[PDB]
Amino acid sequence: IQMTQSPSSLSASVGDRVTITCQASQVISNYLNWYQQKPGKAPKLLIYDTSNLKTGVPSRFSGSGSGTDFTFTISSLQPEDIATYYCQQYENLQFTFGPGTKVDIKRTVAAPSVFIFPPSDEQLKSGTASVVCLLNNFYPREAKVQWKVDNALQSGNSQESVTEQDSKDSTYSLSSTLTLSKADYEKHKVYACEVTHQGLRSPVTKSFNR
Amino acid sequence: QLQLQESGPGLVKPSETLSLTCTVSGGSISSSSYYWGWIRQPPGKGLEWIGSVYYSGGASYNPSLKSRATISVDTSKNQFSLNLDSVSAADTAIYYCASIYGSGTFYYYFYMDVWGKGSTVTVSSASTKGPSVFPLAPTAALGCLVKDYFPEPVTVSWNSGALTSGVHTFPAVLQSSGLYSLSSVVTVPSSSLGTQTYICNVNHKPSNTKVDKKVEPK
Repeated sequence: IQMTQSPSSLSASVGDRVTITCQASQVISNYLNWYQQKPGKAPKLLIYDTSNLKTGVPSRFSGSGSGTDFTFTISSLQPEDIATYYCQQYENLQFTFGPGTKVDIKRTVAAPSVFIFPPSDEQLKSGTASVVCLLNNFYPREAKVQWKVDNALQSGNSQESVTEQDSKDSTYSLSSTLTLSKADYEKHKVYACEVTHQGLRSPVTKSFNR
Repeated sequence: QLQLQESGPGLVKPSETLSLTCTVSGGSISSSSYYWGWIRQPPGKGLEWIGSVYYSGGASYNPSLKSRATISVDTSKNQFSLNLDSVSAADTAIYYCASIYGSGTFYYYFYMDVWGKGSTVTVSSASTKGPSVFPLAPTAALGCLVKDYFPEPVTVSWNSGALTSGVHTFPAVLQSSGLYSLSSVVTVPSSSLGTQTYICNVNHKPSNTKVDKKVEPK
């Protein structure tokens, strides 16, 4: 009928007790389980039969509920508990998973470490050139990067990618790659990427020549 | 300890058929207390249970996929396989095979004990293309550029798995050419630049390509 999981997203600092709710489609008739899926990896169940927890799961994880309403609670949040949590239900010969609850960690505003990499000689020999601008460990996720070739803005020829929040220092990392042909790369000399971040008092820009 | 491992094609053309095989290790598939199932996860979506089978052959499927999916078990080879007919673009997902434990006096109570690694299946008519690795020469940062590969995914290691701290493998991005581009960097102290050597172990299973690029300064 309808299986819901609230909230959809979440953001709480390290050490906070956060509880999540799950609503089954029907009244519970088989074991209700809870799974933890870190970004990239496969799901791993922590709690089975609403309350019981698997051997090896930390004591900070707990769960309770009855009927059609259930809860998932962690006593003290730690940096490697960042994952999308799902609740499982087996009714009418069907395994149905909940929408999931994405939990994030609130961290102190950190400044990014900016690095600019020139294109390798191997790539230039092939006939293309890609210059990368790296933003290491910055919070929050919101950051703006602008490419300036010979002090002139560039648009369209660059695409960026951000990592998922870290499991140790709880920080994101960005990487924007500007791609141009070898002929267009020889036409200019100075290449820079401007980094505009809320934890950065001055827009830091890093450049190189040739 | 139970350990499941998927083995699929990675890329299947549209209107064709998808076939994955999950091999159980550290325990027999012919156990009374276990069901063996398949769950897929589309990009940026939740988990969808495809089906599940018992070691005798008792099949069970999701109503939406029951018209296409057929899961069979092989006791002599200790594995179970999924066959999803008439695959479409909407079936591009990460297919996980899981071990469903069941115990019960009246009826079995289920929870998915062990899970597999996952197979990134891409439904596309485009052909396979292996990657090209370029060094990102340089606390100083260095990395590798894995440009122009299809399809996903690519796994990049560093120093044959020894280097792990401070390594950031960025998610792939699809270029205008229809090919993916990946970047993996690592932050190491500037003093170790001359002494210690650094290599990235790029591996692209869909094309069977393994490249060990040496990253050097200047």
